[PDB]
Amino acid sequence: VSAEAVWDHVTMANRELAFKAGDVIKVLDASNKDWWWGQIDDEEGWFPASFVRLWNRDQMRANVINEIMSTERHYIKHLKDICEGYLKQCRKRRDMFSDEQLKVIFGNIEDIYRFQMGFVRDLEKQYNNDDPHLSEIGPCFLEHQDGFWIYSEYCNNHLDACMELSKLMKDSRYQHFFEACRLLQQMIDIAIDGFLLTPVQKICKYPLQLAELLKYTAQDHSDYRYVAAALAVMRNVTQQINERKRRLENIDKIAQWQASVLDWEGDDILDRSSELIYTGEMAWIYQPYGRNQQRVFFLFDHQMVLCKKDLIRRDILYYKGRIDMDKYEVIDIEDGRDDDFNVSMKNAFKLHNKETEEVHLFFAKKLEEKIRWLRAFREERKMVQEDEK
Repeated sequence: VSAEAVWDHVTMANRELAFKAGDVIKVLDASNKDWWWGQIDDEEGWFPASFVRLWNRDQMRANVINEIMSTERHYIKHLKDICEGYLKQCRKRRDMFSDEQLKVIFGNIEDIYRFQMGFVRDLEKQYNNDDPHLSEIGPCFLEHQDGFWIYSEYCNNHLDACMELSKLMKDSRYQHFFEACRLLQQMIDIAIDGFLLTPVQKICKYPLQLAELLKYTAQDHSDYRYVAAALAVMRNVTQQINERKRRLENIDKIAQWQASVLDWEGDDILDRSSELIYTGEMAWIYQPYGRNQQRVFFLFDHQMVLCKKDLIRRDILYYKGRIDMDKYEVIDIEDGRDDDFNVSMKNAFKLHNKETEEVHLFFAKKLEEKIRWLRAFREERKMVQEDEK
């Protein structure tokens, strides 16, 4: 099998296979229901199946017309179950839930339901029972394009429904209550906070489902230019929703990571920074004639902290310092022999202070890594430029 990262899966640990939206991983084994081992070209690990999208020709398109019609009848039953079992009971229970609590945890979820019935209704009209592969559906998306914007208001306040859901879950009253409703509407053994997560999950699923329908769709197909037309529109609304969601998450995994680093000296990282750019293992000389230390480098926007692995507990990292990139420039050294300094070089570059005569030498192993790095530095500057600007 082969899937595609829908979203980044940032991880404070090295174990978890980390990746960016688009990275394609190869699935080896899927013993678990919601946990499978992924293999990448150089990286390897286990990823969350919930954060990824699975992948003659007419038969392939027809299959496409069917899964889509099915994932939506599925997604709607979820909405029905959510409002019928969860929202309808909370309102009745004026004694456990205020109007404020209800708006916070649910929101316009009901509003999205109304939208979905009619969007489902129009699609079922377009489906071709005789020859499923002729289903002209591209348009159905194109006429309901202005409705999908209600989702953005649901993504903004989603994390506020989780905080109020985690606060109520602590009480045994709300536990049994939430466990009681889940059993009445006949839902799987997934909680409430996970169901409230399906809408924020489908709006994204839409773009991939469409791309897949465009590969097995031919150009003369009366639907072709429409299938291509619906893909684009959605995409914008999905980016506008993310960029918010990708950026917001990357702040918890940082402070989370900083409390893991031993003997941390200095101000917290989020005081000046708020985004990590690139990390790896490189050899570095603090000053000319100095001793070579093997350290693991972390390149943030505005700064770069360096640490020292525990020799036996490889996952253990000691804090050994940090470099301010605002004052430093990245001199790209050429192989051969260095001037005192006075060492020999292979895949090395340099960091020169802007006002001082301060200099630091770095040594990667592969050329792939000196490139990735020198590209990582070009990235942290455009970001501070893009940020400050």
